[PDB]
Parts: sequence; C-alpha cells; structure tokens
Amino acid sequence: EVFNATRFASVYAWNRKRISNCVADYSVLYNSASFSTFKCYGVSPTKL
Amino acid sequence: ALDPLSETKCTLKSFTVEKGIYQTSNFRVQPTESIVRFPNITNLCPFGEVFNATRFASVYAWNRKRISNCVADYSVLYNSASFSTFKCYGVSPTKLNDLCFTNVYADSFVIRGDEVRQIAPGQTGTIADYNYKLPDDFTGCVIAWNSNNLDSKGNYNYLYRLFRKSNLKPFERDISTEIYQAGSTPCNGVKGFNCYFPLQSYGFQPTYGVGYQPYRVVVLSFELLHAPATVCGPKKSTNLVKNKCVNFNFNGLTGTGVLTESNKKFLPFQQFGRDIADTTDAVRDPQTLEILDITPCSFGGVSVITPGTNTSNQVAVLYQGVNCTEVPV
Amino acid sequence: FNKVTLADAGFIKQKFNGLTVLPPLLTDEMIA
Amino acid sequence: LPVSMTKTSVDCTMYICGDSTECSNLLLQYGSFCTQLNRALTGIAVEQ
Amino acid sequence: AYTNSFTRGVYYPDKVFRSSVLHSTQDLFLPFFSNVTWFHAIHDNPVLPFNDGVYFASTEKSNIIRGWIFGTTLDSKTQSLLIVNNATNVVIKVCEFQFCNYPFLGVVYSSANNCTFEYVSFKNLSEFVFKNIDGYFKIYSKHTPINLVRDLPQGFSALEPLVDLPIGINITRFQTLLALHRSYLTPYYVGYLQPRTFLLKYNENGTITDAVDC
Amino acid sequence: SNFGAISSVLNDILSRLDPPEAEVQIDRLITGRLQSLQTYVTQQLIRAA
Amino acid sequence: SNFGAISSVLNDILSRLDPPEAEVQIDRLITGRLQSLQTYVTQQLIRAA
Ligand SMILES: *[C@@H]1O[C@H](CO)[C@@H](O)[C@H](O)[C@H]1NC(C)=O
Ligand SMILES: *[C@@H]1O[C@H](CO)[C@@H](O)[C@H](O)[C@H]1NC(C)=O
Ligand SMILES: *[C@@H]1O[C@H](CO)[C@@H](O)[C@H](O)[C@H]1NC(C)=O
Ligand SMILES: *[C@@H]1O[C@H](CO)[C@@H](O)[C@H](O)[C@H]1NC(C)=O
Ligand SMILES: *[C@@H]1O[C@H](CO)[C@@H](O)[C@H](O)[C@H]1NC(C)=O
Repeated sequence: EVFNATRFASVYAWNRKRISNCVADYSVLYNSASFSTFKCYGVSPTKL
Repeated sequence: ALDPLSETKCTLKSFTVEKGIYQTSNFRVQPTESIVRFPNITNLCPFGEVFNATRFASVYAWNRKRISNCVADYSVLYNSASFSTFKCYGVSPTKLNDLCFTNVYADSFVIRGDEVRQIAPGQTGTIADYNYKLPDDFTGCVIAWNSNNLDSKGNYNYLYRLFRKSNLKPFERDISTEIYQAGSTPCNGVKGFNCYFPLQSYGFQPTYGVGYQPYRVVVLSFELLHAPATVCGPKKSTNLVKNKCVNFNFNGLTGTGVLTESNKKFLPFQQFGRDIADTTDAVRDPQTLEILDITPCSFGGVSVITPGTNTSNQVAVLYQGVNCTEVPV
Repeated sequence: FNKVTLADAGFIKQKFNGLTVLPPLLTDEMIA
Repeated sequence: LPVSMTKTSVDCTMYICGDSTECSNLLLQYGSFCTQLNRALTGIAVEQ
Repeated sequence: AYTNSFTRGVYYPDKVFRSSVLHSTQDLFLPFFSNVTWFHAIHDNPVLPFNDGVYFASTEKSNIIRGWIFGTTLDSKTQSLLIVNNATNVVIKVCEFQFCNYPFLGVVYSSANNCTFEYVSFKNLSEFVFKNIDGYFKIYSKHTPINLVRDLPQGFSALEPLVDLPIGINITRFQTLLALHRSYLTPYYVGYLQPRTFLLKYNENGTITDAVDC
Repeated sequence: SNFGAISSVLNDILSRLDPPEAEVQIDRLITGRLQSLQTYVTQQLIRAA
Repeated sequence: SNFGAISSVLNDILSRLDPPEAEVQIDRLITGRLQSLQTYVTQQLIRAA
C-alpha cells in the first residue's frame, strides 16, 4: 500500500500510517533491487 | 582460654559437666616461619613497548605478543594514572605483584572510546563478536587509555570489521577481505546491492569529543597452570629450611607444612607430584632443582577426660594419634 | 584375619584434610 | 554377620576451610552446622 | 601399507608426578588397534595430511631420517616449521620457506624468509608424537631397542615429552624429509591422534606401566 | 570439585583475589563442601542403622 | 518449579538469555533439581531400610 502506491506524500504533508497486529517479512524490501538504500541501524535486517 | 576444663565447660554450654570423655578442641600446632622460592629471573620484558610504542595495529587485525622468562612489575602499571580504564576479572590488581603465570599473552589494538565497553567477558557487538572476542572465563586484566594525541589527526587507517557470516570464537582473527554476500544475490567482487566490503574506517578526527576519540587498548591473558613459571613478581626469594612447619611459596603456589628431601625419582621434566587426594606432596625447588617432600605437621585432635565437676576439678588431656615427642610444642 | 584386607582403601590404608579413624575400644586380642 | 564399621570422625571447620581464618569467619554465619555433624558422627562412633 | 596399531604410542599427559596409583585423563591419543600407514620405502617423495596430531615412528640407528616439515600449505607464503637433525646439534625454526619439490638434505640446502625465531638443542626404534595444542606445539620422543623386522613391536612402552614450542602455528599438512648421499635436485609409520579418555597406571619410580582405552 | 568457583584450591582464591569478591567465591565452595558433608553423614547414619 | 529462576523450561532460558546471565540462572535451576533428587534418594533409602 506504500511501496506500490499511486500517490506519495510531500515533506510538508505529514503522514504516519498505523501498522500493528500483523506478520510480514522485510525480505521482500531487503532483496528489492529498486530499493537502492536499505541501510539499517537498530538491528540487522535478518532478525525480521 | 583459661584451661581445658574451662574450654570443655563453654563447649558444652553448661557449668556442670558429668564424668566422661568429650571431643572438645583441635590443637593444630602449625608454626609458620616465612620462606619463598622463584627462579633467577632478572630480564624485564618490553612492557613499555606494548604500552608506549607509537605504532599499534587496529582491532580487526589486533596484535599478539608472548611475554615469558621475565620479571613482572605491576605497580608501575596500576600506579600509572594515564590508564583511564583498568579492570581485572580473575585476579585483583594488587595481588599481581605476588603471583607467577607460566606465560603471558599481550594483545593490543586501537578502537573508538565508546567501544571500550565491548572489551570484557560476555560482551556483545561488532567489536566483541567480529573483531576481538574474549572467552567467557577470561583470566586477566583489560587496560586502555585515550589515544587522541597519537591515533587522531582523520586517521582512517584504523579499520574495524562490521560483519561476518558468523561470530568469532575466542582469540580468533579474520583478515579475509572478500566481499560479504549480504543477501540472496550472489557476487564475485561486485560491490553492488547486498555486497559490501567487510571493513570500514574510523573518523578519528580530534574535533570529536571524548569517548568518540580513539582510545588505545591493551589486554593481558594469563596461562594459569603453574608447572613451568619463569614469570614472577618483583618479590625476592629466600633460603629454604627443613623439618620445620613453614609457610612456603614455590613458583607462585603456596601451602603450609613440613619439608624434607624427597626420595621420589622425579623425571627432569616434572616439577611436583600429587597424592591420592590430588594435593601437592613434593615439589621441585626453582633454584637448586632438588625435590623435597611436603607433609602437614599434625592432626592436632584433642579431647578432654574428667570425672564429674561435682566430684573433682582435676582433668587430663589426650592428644589424638600424636607422638609424645612432638606434643610439647 | 588373612582373608579381609585393606590394601585397596584410601585413608584407611594410610594429614588427610582432617579425616580421622579412631581405634576401636576393644582390640583384637581382648576380643579373641 | 557384620558387627561394627570403622569409627570415623571429621574436623568440620578445618576440613571445610583448611585453617583459613577468613573461611572460618564466613563459616560462622552458618551457625551450629559443624557442631551438629560432629555430634552425629560421635554418636555413631560410640554406637560401634 | 597397513598394519594394526598395537598398544603403544602413549605419553605422559602432564608434568605432574604420580606413582603406584591409577589415574584417569582426557587428551588426544591414537586409540589401540587402529590403522597406521606403512610406506613403500623399499626399492617418489610423499606428502601427508595433519588432522589434529600425527603419530610418527621409524626404525633408526644411523639416523637416516633428518627431521619433519610441518605447516598448513607449504607454499613459501605462510610460516611453516622445520626440524633438521644436524650432526652437531638438532635445529628447529619456523619461517616462510622456498620449498623445493625434493627438499632432501643433499650432501644441506635450505631457505629462509621473514623468520620469527630459531631454537637449537634400525636396531632401535624411534617414534614421535606431535600435538598442535592451542598456542603450544608439544613434542614427545622415544628411543628403545627392537627385534621386529618391519612390524611395530607389540611390547608396551610410554615416555616423557621432548620439548614444547610456543608459536602454535596453523598446522593443516606436514611432509617428510631425510638425507641422500649425493645432491640431485629433481622435480616408517604414520598415525592420527583422536580425543579419548584414558586410564593410566603409575607404578614406583613414576614409570607408566600400561593403559586402557575407554 | 570447584562448584562453579574459579578454583578448588582455597589458597589460590585467597591469594589471587581481594576479600570483597573472595567471600563470594568462598561461599560457593562452602556450599558445595557442606552439601558433600551432609550427604556423607546422612549415608553414614543409614549404614550405621 | 523454577526455584527462583526466571522460568522452568530449560530451553527457554537458553533462548531468551545469552551465555553470561544464563549461567547464574541455569545454576540456580541445577541446584534446585539436585536438591530435589537428594530429597528423593534420601527418602527412598529410608523406605528401603
Ligand atoms: C640462582 O643463582 C644461584 C647463585 O646466585 C645458584 O646457586 C642457583 O643455582 C641459581 N638458580 C637458578 C634457577 O638459576
Ligand atoms: C555432689 O552431688 C552429691 C549428690 O550426688 C551431693 O551430696 C554433694 O554435696 C555434691 N557436691 C557438690 C555440690 O559438688
Ligand atoms: C585399515 O585398512 C584396511 C586396508 O588396508 C581397511 O580394509 C580397514 O577397513 C582399515 N581399518 C581397520 C580398522 O582395519
Ligand atoms: C588453517 O588453515 C586452513 C586452510 O589450510 C583453514 O581451513 C583453517 O581454518 C585454518 N585454521 C586456523 C588455525 O585458522
Ligand atoms: C623402578 O623400579 C625398578 C625395580 O622396581 C628399579 O630397578 C628401577 O630403578 C626403576 N625402573 C624404571 C623403569 O623406572
């Protein structure tokens, strides 16, 4: 709903979508060639 | 402390005592003349090199040095306030000047001051798990100090490994510069997506505040097994004695008991024997090389016999298994 | 007396960390 | 038929601490444990 | 090229003296009755792997064999240890070495690069045990008379350590070298130790009598 | 038996460490040896019976 | 029974905890189970006699 959306939010257009009580993997975005930046700081992405 | 009758009285927690024999005390004679022995070691090893040399390697390829056949002074180390970090896990710093270790491994490396926390038993993180891993039962001391005056201009030459396929085991090294396959996509030297170099440089610029600044680190490990020594504190030895209960120290181990020339034909490579109870029964002198036996002085067991206090105050004393020739002591 | 032997014991055969063996009140001679 | 095992006794304090006064002091915190053990073994010795 | 590893190849596991007592210990020991390789020296230079420890043996009176190569790759690119049974004194050293295909002592040639340190010190059988313990390369040796022609003598014999070398270098392979009468550059028994638990029977004079594999 | 202590030789603990931690290590040794004595004595009572 | 430990499932402690704190917790659980066995084998001896 965000990585394949048809409209994106501007810097001024604050948006914070609620995500909770769900189970989904980050591996898709971890191996997405389009995502040129997959830099992480809090934990290794493999810990998903 | 007045007499055995009084001792019996306060042992039974009663004033009156009836006729009978009462195990009540143990007379462990154990006199302790002080004697110590070590080898003729005088060469001071290059402790200053590991602690004062200008060139020190980085944590991903941490240096290792073996120290042996040398006198060791720890007062110079802990009295030198320059060491902002000084901790030990298996030995107290003060006692270091009194022991012997059989071998000493001196490790050295440079890291960011904030990462100094990772140098300890049970620690985690990239430094602990991918650059320098200590065993959980580490026996030694960790020493470190700020090195901004030397390792900071930034000094990007200091590199640290960020990741590996698995965490490193104790005292391991991994200088393999092969690019890590950080994802499903395979690669052969390609620095692209999910394929990054295993090491990165530190931004050791003096503009950074303390903690972020580089700190030099030195780690000592002790091989506590004690058969060979050749590594002992600054304390001087003295002439031994025979047939007397003396507190004795040989090559760092210690005990109390009688000493006598050992008839056991120890092989030249041996240093000390063990009995059924695994306790040291004989030892090789670290100065004359002769073998001398070790035995405790006496059981010391004592019991009191006496008729009823109602009847009489006279008492007699029994020295359990002690030979009458030795009881006057 | 020759059948029973203590050649395989420890302290009983043989100072030894406070362990002690007291002699019986009756020696073998008076028992005999 | 067996009649009596070999009489044995143990110096609880010296056995536990080996003349270490520091250990003895720490052992004092446990109370009468050594006294009770000595009492039991002495009773067995008398029983022989 | 194969024979039974009889009850031999035992060594003192520690410098602690024990006598007239039985003791148990866990350490690397080639088990009894295992396999041992025999080589076709009767009439090509061989190479063999070093797994954890290597149990060498050979009948010698004139000291035909002159030491062993030890190392991980033996490619003149990493430290490897060399022992030379020089007539004046035995010699030990670890350095990178320009290993020739046939580096045998022609009589003497050798090589040396980035050296760390150096150390100096058929009627009868000689055998050695090599343990690449962490940070310590322990050496053990024996020298006793024999009567067997080719087979290992079944009589038991256990013995003390020769010397210990602190480098503890990576040892993944090892090679064998001896001396030839002429110099012509041209392009015994072996066993493997395993971790086992052993029972040792010490007797008077501290001498090891025999042992039992767990 | 060390009972989780760094060593079973009490003198080593007394010499290698300072009392603020040696009491803890000694406490572990105290617990282990005391338990051994308790088991031994109880077994002796049963055999005596 | 946890015997004061964080849990009674042995694998749970080893999963949730790294080796350093796991040692003190697993040691407590070991002590508790040993105590139970000692009580179990002491009663059995008396009941056997
Ligand atoms: C130490 O030196 C003394 C003489 O000063 C000598 O008698 C003794 O054998 C020497 N011991 C060692 C271990 O070098
Ligand atoms: C001891 O006890 C007897 C009675 O058994 C008594 O007659 C006598 O006076 C007592 N002596 C003392 C008080 O010591
Ligand atoms: C020993 O080597 C032979 C071949 O020579 C082989 O058949 C045998 O399985 C090996 N192992 C044993 C235990 O004999
Ligand atoms: C030693 O080198 C071999 C490769 O020859 C390697 O597989 C092994 O992991 C190395 N071991 C050490 C001591 O690092
Ligand atoms: C030990 O014992 C024998 C006789 O018991 C003695 O002759 C010799 O000195 C010693 N033998 C060995 C093999 O050490």
